[PDB]
Amino acid sequence: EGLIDTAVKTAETGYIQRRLIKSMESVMVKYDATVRNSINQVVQLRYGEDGLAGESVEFQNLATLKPSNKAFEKKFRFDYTNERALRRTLQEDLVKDVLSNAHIQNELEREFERMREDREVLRVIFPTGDSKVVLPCNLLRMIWNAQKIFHINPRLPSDLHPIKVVEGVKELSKKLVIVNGDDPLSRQAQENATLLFN
Amino acid sequence: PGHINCIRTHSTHPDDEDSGPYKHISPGDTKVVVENGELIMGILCKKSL
Amino acid sequence: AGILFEDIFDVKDIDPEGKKFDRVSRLHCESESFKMDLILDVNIQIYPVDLGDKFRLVIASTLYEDGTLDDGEYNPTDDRPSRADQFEYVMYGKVYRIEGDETSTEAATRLSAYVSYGGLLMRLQGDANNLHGFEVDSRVYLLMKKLAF
Amino acid sequence: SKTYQDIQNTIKKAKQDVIEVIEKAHNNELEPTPGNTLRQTFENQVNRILNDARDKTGSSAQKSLSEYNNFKSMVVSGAKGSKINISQVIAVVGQQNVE
Amino acid sequence: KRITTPYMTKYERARVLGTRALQIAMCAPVMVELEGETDPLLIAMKELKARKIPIIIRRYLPDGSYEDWGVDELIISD
Amino acid sequence: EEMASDELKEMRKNLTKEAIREHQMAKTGGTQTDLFTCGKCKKKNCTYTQVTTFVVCNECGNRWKFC
Amino acid sequence: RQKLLKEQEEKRLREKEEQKKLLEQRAQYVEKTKNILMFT
Amino acid sequence: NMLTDMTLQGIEQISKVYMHLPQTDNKKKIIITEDGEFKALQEWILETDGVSLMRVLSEKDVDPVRTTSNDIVEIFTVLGIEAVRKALERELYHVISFDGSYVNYRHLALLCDTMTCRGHLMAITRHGVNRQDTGPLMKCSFEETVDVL
Amino acid sequence: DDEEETYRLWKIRKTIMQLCHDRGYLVTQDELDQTLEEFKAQFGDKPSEGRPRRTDLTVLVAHNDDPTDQMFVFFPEEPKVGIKTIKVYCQRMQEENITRALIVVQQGMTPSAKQSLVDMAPKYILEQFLQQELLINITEHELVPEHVVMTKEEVTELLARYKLRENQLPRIQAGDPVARYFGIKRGQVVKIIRPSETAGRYITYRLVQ
Repeated sequence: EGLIDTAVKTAETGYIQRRLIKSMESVMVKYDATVRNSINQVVQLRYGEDGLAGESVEFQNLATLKPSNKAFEKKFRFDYTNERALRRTLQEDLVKDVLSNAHIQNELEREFERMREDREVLRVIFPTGDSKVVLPCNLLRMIWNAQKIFHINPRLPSDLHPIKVVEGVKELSKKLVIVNGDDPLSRQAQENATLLFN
Repeated sequence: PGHINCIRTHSTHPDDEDSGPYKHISPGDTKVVVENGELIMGILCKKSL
Repeated sequence: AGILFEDIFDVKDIDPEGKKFDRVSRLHCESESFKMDLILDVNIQIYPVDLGDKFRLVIASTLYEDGTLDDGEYNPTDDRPSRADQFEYVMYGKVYRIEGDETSTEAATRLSAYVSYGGLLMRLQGDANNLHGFEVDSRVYLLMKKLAF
Repeated sequence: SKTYQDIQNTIKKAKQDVIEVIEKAHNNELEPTPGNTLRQTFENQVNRILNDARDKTGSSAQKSLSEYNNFKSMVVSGAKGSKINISQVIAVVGQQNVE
Repeated sequence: KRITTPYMTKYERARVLGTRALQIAMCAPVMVELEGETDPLLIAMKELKARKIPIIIRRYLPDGSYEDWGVDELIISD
Repeated sequence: EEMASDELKEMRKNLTKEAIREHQMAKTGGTQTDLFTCGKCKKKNCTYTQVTTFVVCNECGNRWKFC
Repeated sequence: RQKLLKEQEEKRLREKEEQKKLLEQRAQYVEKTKNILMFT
Repeated sequence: NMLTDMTLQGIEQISKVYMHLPQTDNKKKIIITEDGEFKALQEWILETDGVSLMRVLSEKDVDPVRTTSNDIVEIFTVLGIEAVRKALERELYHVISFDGSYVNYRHLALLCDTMTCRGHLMAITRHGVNRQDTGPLMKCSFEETVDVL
Repeated sequence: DDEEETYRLWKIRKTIMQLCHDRGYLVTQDELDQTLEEFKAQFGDKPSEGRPRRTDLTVLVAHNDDPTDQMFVFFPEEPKVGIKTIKVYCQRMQEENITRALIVVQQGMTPSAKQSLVDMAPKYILEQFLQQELLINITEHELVPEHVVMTKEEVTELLARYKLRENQLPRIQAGDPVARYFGIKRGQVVKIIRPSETAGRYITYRLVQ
């Protein structure tokens, strides 16, 4: 049987494999960054709906998708009220900022609301609770590289101010541009194309 | 090369090892850990190479 | 100085999991003045030990008795005063984890410093004050030596 | 030899179990599995018994192999072969299917 | 108002390097110091790193418009 | 059916119950175990089969393998 | 708390909008049932 | 004819209907709990050896949201070209991943997009890709060589 | 069975309401959400000759964005309507400026009836569904993403941002089930918002042709 199927798999499968290529030979990614064909009919507006080359993406996990509505809160919320807890992670000056500055506190709350909305989004994108996703940057390995390059020692209290995280990520979301433009249609499609990575 | 970081489980890694103790000090030297481009732990196999 | 930790120890089990390797055995050992715990892999082929073997274990930051930091390269050809000269089994390794019972509010009471000696693992576990000399990703030397008692 | 004795005992039990399933079918005592014909029920029962036999024997074989065994070392590296090859070489080649 | 990616794609990099190396092999004046090499592809690669390749890249958009991009303006990737 | 003899009612009930039992799909066999924790639902109700260990969670239907 | 109250009463206005659109739609259905009649 | 042809029950194409309780999680029902957990439910699902998708979806107590046809042509007539894109993508992914292998989604999305780009199911055949208005020198490269020329 | 017919007609009516409101033909929520119970109560569970009878099951209804844009929805008395039969309705339509008429034909039109339909259509755009197709809202299906009909103003902006001729967009054929659901016509463009596993969301456009 294996010797027969070896021979048989040869003939058909290659036919399967020419027809595909002839159907798709000229489909390519234009400088518009859209995926068109010979006659220039637009097949995809962005390559793969995201505009990213297939090599550079990896297997990551969506942290917010799985967890319960309570383990999500105690993990993505950054309570500012536990002064004792803050002085553990944050230095003695950052805590008094976080402990006192109403703008800091409300900005952190706004961030948590944004994560909560992203969570509901993810749960409409990935029902069945499938945390495993394919995305360009390996964030957890970049973080781990950061811990190993600057010698973090995750046991001393850190000097990274929370809102420097918030605003740094906000500003980073600006530089990961897939659909270039300031037009509402282009800001919308940039927001969509970089929605899961964001 | 460089400072790679990755974690892998050697093919024989017993699945009940990450639950009990010895989680980070594996009896059978499964659990490949590379840190700063340094093989700290674990046997390498197809799962890691 | 660079002496990070020292205690009397004794071996209280070897390979409780069964002998996973032929030249390497898990030692499960207890300290005596601090009653910390140790899980150490020794090259049981060139340095055999048995249950109830008592030993000094001096985990040190550097071999040199003047405490000058080594560069971490193997050189031989060296006169300098070296702690190794008064031990029997010396290993060199990378502290790769420091777990502990940290809570969200108040610090760990106990730490488990994990060290990899080129792949031979050690976990030293006990009250944190004896482990304050350990920080993750730091070079250390094992310098153990059996007490004839 | 203890491993071979275990393998042979397992196969003997599996052969006896298949004989008993045949007896159950011959006497019309074998109630069909839902959806299956009685023949499909019988064939599923026998295939399950014999797959379980081949698997149990393959495991008992693998469980016998020392860390020195050079099939084990090529398998657990993933370099060549697989646990089913160790099984077929040591324990039992198993059911030969066509189509 | 150039809207294309500001990065030199790997196709533009392959073609630019081969074309410039051809021009060098035809005794074109080099735009970079030769520390003593003679392969036209090695020179073309050095010029690429120096961003001194005297070539602009006309990227056609699917509407049939085009954009011209120097080889010092866009960000060379590798 | 409601006017039938008690014997004929019980016969019809038995035939209906047997027809339902015959049309029930066989539950896929395997060794039930609590050794495996499901990565999706975190429950321990799993079934395994060795051929490589294939594992199925009986609660969420998640499937995975060990080599 | 005051912001919550004003949001609540805004939601009540948004309900009233649908209520009055329904009253509109029934208002034209009274005219149009006549049309259905003369048609049917 | 009445014996063979007169339908007492069912619908003419549904030659037989199985009845399974799903064991995987991919034909299970998934329901976000009140607490946010996912909690895959195990609900009875039917299957068939024939297809009559629109009539089946119409049935009471059939789920019209989830019921699907394993037949890209049927789904085209009932659910239209974009549902065809999704269905075809899922069937193709099913055949590819069934053996445990994995292919990036870009290549599946791209194939299913080319096959659905013109609003009908564009077969990947002379009958399908030469109907496309690509231009004669491209169609002769494939099939019907001189006929297209 | 008047009972099963009652269920069918209710299900159709609800689906029709959803179709309308997705077109933006205004439906009250209490009509759009109708359960079978208020259906039965209103129509008396007697389709053939009671109050659910198909021509009195009609509605005369208006678009939400233009209350003068009005559709007279007819379940025909004739399961297979004819020219005469559609024509008389158009006769009584003609008394009013109303034009649209979604026809919920059971068997579909006689092809002659279909011709009379398309003849009067450009003045009174009567349009046909087979009630079978209305037992289910296909846009409810998990495979059917969110279609949205673009306005001509924003179709032009779409073609202008990408610098893209309407000839180069993907196509959807006007007979497509969802195209018919939305009632779109040739040269119109539908926005389609898909969940995407690589991007999270993908908006694609299909021109009706």
